Amino acid sequence: ARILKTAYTFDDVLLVPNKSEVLPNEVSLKTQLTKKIQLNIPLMSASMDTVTESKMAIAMAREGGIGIIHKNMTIEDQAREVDRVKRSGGLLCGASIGVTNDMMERVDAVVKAKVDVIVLDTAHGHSKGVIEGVKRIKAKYPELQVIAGNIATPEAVRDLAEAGADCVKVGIGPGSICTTRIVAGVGVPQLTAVMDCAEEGKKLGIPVIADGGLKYSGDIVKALAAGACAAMMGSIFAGCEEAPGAIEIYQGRSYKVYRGMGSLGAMAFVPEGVEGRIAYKGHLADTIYQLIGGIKSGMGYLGAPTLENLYENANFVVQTSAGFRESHPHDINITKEAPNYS
Amino acid sequence: MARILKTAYTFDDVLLVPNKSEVLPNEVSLKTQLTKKIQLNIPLMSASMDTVTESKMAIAMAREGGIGIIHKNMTIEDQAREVDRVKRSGGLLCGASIGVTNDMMERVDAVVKAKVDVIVLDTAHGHSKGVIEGVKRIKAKYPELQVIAGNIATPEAVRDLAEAGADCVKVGIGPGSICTTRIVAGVGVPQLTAVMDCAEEGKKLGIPVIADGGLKYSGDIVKALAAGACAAMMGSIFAGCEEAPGAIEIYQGRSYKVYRGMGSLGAMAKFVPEGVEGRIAYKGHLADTIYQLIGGIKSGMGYLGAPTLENLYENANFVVQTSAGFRESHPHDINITKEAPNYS
Amino acid sequence: RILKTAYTFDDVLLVPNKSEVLPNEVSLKTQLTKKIQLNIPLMSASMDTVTESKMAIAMAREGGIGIIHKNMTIEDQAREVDRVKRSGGLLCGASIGVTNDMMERVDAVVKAKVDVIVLDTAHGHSKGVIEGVKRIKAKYPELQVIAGNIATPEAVRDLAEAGADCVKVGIGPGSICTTRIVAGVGVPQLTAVMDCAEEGKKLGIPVIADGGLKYSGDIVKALAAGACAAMMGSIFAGCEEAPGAIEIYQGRSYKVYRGMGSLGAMAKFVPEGVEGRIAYKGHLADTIYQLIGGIKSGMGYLGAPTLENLYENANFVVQTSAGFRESHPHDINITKEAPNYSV
Amino acid sequence: ARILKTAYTFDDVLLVPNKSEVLPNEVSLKTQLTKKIQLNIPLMSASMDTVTESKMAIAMAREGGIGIIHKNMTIEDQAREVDRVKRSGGLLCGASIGVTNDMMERVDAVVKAKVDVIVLDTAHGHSKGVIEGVKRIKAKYPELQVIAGNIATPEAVRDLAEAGADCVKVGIGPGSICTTRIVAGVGVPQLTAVMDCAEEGKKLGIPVIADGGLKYSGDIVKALAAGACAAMMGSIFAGCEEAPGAIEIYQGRSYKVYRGMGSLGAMAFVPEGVEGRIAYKGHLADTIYQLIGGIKSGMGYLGAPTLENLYENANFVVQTSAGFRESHPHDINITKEAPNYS
Ligand SMILES: C[C@@H](Oc1cc[n+]([O-])c2ccccc12)c1cn(-c2ccc(Cl)cc2)nn1
Ligand SMILES: C[C@@H](Oc1cc[n+]([O-])c2ccccc12)c1cn(-c2ccc(Cl)cc2)nn1
Ligand SMILES: C[C@@H](Oc1cc[n+]([O-])c2ccccc12)c1cn(-c2ccc(Cl)cc2)nn1
Ligand SMILES: C[C@@H](Oc1cc[n+]([O-])c2ccccc12)c1cn(-c2ccc(Cl)cc2)nn1
Ligand SMILES: O=c1[nH]cnc2c1ncn2[C@@H]1O[C@H](COP(=O)(O)O)[C@@H](O)[C@H]1O
Ligand SMILES: O=c1[nH]cnc2c1ncn2[C@@H]1O[C@H](COP(=O)(O)O)[C@@H](O)[C@H]1O
Ligand SMILES: O=c1[nH]cnc2c1ncn2[C@@H]1O[C@H](COP(=O)(O)O)[C@@H](O)[C@H]1O
Ligand SMILES: O=c1[nH]cnc2c1ncn2[C@@H]1O[C@H](COP(=O)(O)O)[C@@H](O)[C@H]1O
Repeated sequence: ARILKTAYTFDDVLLVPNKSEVLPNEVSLKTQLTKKIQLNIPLMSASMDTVTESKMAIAMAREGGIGIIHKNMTIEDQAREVDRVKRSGGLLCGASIGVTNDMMERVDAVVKAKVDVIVLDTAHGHSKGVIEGVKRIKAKYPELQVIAGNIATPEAVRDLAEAGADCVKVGIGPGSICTTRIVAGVGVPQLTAVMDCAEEGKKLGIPVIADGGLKYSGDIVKALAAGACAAMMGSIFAGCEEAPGAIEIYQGRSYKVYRGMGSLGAMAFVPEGVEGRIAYKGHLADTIYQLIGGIKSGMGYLGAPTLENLYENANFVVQTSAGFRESHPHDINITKEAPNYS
Repeated sequence: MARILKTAYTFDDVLLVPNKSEVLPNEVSLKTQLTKKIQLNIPLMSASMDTVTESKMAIAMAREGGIGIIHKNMTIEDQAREVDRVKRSGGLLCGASIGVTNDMMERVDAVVKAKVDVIVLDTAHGHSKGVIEGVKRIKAKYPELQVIAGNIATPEAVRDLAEAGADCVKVGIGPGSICTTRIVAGVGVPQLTAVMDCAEEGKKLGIPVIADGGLKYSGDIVKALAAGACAAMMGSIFAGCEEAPGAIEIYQGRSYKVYRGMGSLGAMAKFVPEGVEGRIAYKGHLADTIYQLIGGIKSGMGYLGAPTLENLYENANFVVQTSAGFRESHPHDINITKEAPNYS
Repeated sequence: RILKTAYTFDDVLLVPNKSEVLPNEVSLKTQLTKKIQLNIPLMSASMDTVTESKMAIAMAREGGIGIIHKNMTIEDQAREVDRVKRSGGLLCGASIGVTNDMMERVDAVVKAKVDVIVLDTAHGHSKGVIEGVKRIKAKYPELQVIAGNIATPEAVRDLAEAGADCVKVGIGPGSICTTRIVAGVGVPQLTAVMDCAEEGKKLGIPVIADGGLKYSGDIVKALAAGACAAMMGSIFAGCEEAPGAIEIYQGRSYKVYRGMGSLGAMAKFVPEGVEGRIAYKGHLADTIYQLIGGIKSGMGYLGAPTLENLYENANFVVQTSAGFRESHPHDINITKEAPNYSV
Repeated sequence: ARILKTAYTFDDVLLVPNKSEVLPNEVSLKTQLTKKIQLNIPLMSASMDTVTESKMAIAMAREGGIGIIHKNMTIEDQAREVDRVKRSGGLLCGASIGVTNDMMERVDAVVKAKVDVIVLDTAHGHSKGVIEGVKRIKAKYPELQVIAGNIATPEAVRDLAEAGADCVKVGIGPGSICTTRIVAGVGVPQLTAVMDCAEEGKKLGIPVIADGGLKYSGDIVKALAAGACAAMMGSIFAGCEEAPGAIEIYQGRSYKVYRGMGSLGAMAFVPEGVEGRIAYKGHLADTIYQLIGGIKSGMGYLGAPTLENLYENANFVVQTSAGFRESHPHDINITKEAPNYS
């Protein structure tokens, strides 16, 4: 037992403005998901059964990003959804794999469906199972892009890079539907965990991904400046028409079902997630336009023409509970709906 | 002079950091040494309050691998009969509460004859003369008897109680969900920091520590254990269970059980109170509640790559979280529409 | 030019000590000044909604002392003081403003046999207070004078040299205060009392903790911080011995309570206080019984037979906002009302 | 990517009372807006469309400070507003200029109408556009007084001072209607933001304007004690009757529309501000009277007869959230309304 440090999340921190020569319209958002794979926008959608299936992956890829088809469907149906995505336009497609007995069975299936990236995700990425699971997959298909998750420590990044992972997913406990930190007392405040594993990722030359904890466009900006190659989201996308689950109406307003993959309903081990509903946002292209527009804005403040240039010249400052109340709209009664704020 | 020492944390303040794991949750073991003789299977205890643990809860707790401490608010006669009812119920572990009183020996006499397994000498201020001389007096008449002394919050207290002959120390001044000691007396050390300190001084003297109070989740236990505690004691968590002495009241179709502190006005009426009196939601049976606690503990231990509790304490690293992180930890920005068995 | 982080009572917690003494074995005798002794270290605020004759008579019997407010006629204040004094040798205090007729107001209450005088202005570390205390101690060398309010140990020196026998500490910690908000000035009360007490010990002058004391536990902290006595208005404001008839609002009972720098009380300066209602606490004796019990309990925890030993042995600990949540009752719907804890 | 330090705001700190030979009435609140322009009170109405126009500018100047006519109108109309203020008894007047294609000819027109001060306010003053812009204005009108903003860092003060700016506006994200820190992640908590810029402005000889995040009169004192020469408020003034817009009744209570210059309404796209309604203050003169009462009283505590004596001898102290709770009134049911607290 030893208390090492104080760790921070996104709303603990703020990016200090830099001398700018670029405006939000000239900066680029292209990023390298892995060595082979690059994205025109650094956004991914979460490998969950209430966020991403065929229709969502196609939309995300059509916006320059990429989606990860979840793993709560039968093997036959998983390669089939991958098939639908790759067929229409030859877009980027991701498949979620679990450390199971029929692991190589799915991996063999979606590889046949010409998937771009296998991402195997678990609750505990720094484990004996996932490591050898990566080696097993990477042995059969050496050129296949593997993304392993989830971890929260730089030591974990080392062993996954050693195992053969071409990318890493960072974040234990920061999910909006997550209860891991509550029912297991385990996790690292996302921001600290990200820049800890991102810096360790730069040294070995592997990209890391921030997963969960993002509410606004400004949080993604902080994640990127912390060294993250991309950001994966669930709640921001779950209320979009391209997301699975029908529309439910309660008290006049429209909703979509959203739940963790470790909640009681999804696993149909004690639950490490909850189930609820999220506000229906409309079409994805309208949400992404705001997210992209917000990122370009922040990078313009920090005078970064590229995402590489952002990580190098970004400085963080820590705010308190007082500073956090100042950072949000205050002392006014909001009467008109903003497209990027509550 | 008045000295400001340091910042002290609780369980909501901190987070454990995932280690490399060769271990799955369904594989770890939660065995512990409550004392040198007594070895619990699961590291859970039930509080010795009149709204948590009578013979019913004690039998249920012992059956699940834990232990129950029968409260002392009843008569010496009525308590010995309670302890007995647990002991002759199938070789189960049982404990009884005592206080620094005049009939302290008469009560210890009664429960020792009821073949009680452990003795809990729990008071408001465990680091006092009355508790120290009390333990020495009990031990003088009953050497082989196992004694737990409380409540403490300092390493200095551990040494004095260990010097007196305590077999285990109970740590916690103010973490109680029904407690108002920190509010009316201004005295108390935030539980996590207090647990760590007493654990450390406890290891060196070869005497285990009990984490009492401040826990409302499974993660709180994982932090309590990783901080060097052998067992965690809970009242609020088990008070909602059907094996609790409280009767099932109903408010607006929802069912509740009454829960009060032993220093609350009602509990003392049997006045300057250091506790409050209220009601909590009815949970159901204990074994269903415990099954959720163990599943959370075993899940957390799988994260720190610990097969045993001793391996957890040795290989545990804590990270301090801000309030901003605390909000991120709990499920946020979602209207939860289905009740989870282990979160509310 | 940011010095440090300063704490209030809620930021801090007292660490238990080895104790060979029980809560009812401890003594609350204290030293208000060199010559004035209190059986309990509690004083009632000199406000128009808190302390007049009836309150001061009640505080004195219970062991403490009451300070009659100066928001009235010089004749009246001496009339109030006389009522308290002739009631059987009870300690009585009279607050004095720093005004043109400062002395004339004083002369009246020393004739009515007042025991202590307090010179309370919004800023006790100024020219008026300092030369004021000297003007008073010149005519009355034997009269016990309390000056305030201050928040710096530098101000303790300035007032101790002036001739003040005691200093009152607290800038903007009051329940009705807005000084920290409208002026931006003030020092968190635990830090303020700790600093001024230490410098007070070096000079041999008692300090008074004034404002921001919601609970009996807060009093234990201030006493452990070095304060000779605590002063509160919010606590005693609802009591029946306090000025003001009972207002019935929404079926419940209240008394009016307001700052002396509020628009209501000051009837050119901008308001530095608010005006409000506080629940009717019944009689005074009930409330102080709880307070004394809370103080006596905390001293039992810290192994303190006297208030002196308390200060010498006190260890403090800073708690985060998370510890503050587990300090108060949590995870329970409280039904029965606590006579010493409320929400 | 590294964390710099803890940046505080006004709710984070407290001023410590010094010895005082001066009563609040005996203090002077005069300042230097630039080296050439002086104010009798360090107050300044914000340059937004819903707070300051000719009615407000005259009202502000009549009370002691300046009002700055917003730039959300035609060049002709703005030159006429400046005209309405100047001919109205030779009062101090401020126009507002942005980095735009018609920027120069706009500056030409307001200079013609004898505007006393130009403010070049953009979302990001530490940029190529603003630096080049200030260069041009001083080139054409060497003696014209120009303020530039907004900034948050010392380096930006130097860069603006180098370009000939007579004064700089400090504040990235502290506004009451602001959503910049939320959408971009960019910002510096106003107190240390002002303090660091003020310290470096006093090394060069350039004043700084504490902008935004000022709720109370005490917050203005803290700003002045940190080194700021003047404070700028929109939220405090948008509710007065001299402000633009008609009064609104919602609950039988009077309100006025307050919107950010980067909100959907003001722009006519990605917004950086919100729109809403503020409570109706009434007449500005009675509002200013309360703010002057707070500043002079705060200086009375600090024994400051002047604003420079204030800065020279001002010690700050950080309070926690427990201290913040103690600062505001507590445990009381406020029956009657105070003029300076709500
Ligand atoms: C209950 C369920 O929870 C989850 C199920 C699925 N996902 O993706 C999860 C992600 C993060 C946290 C928990 C998740 C689950 C948890 N575990 C699990 C728990 C602990 C460990 Cl060490 C290894 C695996 N295996 N299944
Ligand atoms: C959305 C809008 O925001 C604003 C528009 C106008 N004003 O005056 C603003 C003042 C403070 C903060 C934001 C403001 C706006 C922002 N930007 C903008 C933002 C960043 C950069 Cl690097 C360059 C330009 N261009 N227009
Ligand atoms: C008010 C009541 O509170 C309690 C009464 C009974 N028990 O078991 C308690 C346990 C923990 C905390 C408080 C308890 C009580 C407190 N004390 C007490 C308080 C301080 C000291 Cl030093 C010694 C005894 N004596 N009775
Ligand atoms: C508004 C009113 O406030 C008060 C007026 C009267 N009293 O006794 C007060 C006591 C404590 C706090 C404020 C008080 C008041 C404040 N001041 C005042 C303010 C600042 C200074 Cl430096 C000196 C005096 N003059 N009148
Ligand atoms: O059942 C769960 N428990 C904990 N974390 C989960 C669960 N399901 C998904 N997650 C994680 O949470 C992320 C989404 O979080 P959000 O975008 O903040 O809503 C996913 O991409 C996963 O990494
Ligand atoms: O009246 C009281 N005052 C203070 N602490 C109490 C009182 N009654 C019980 N406790 C403690 O609070 C613990 C229960 O903690 P909980 O699980 O948070 O309710 C018990 O095991 C006791 O140690
Ligand atoms: O109008 C005021 N402004 C600021 N402080 C005040 C005012 N009136 C009284 N006080 C102080 O507040 C103390 C009581 O504070 P409370 O006990 O927290 O209500 C009094 O003893 C005075 O020192
Ligand atoms: O759309 C906007 N976004 C962010 N800040 C703004 C916007 N419009 C005006 N501001 C700034 O916010 C300040 C007002 O702060 P307030 O008094 O706290 O409302 C103005 O002086 C501007 O400098």
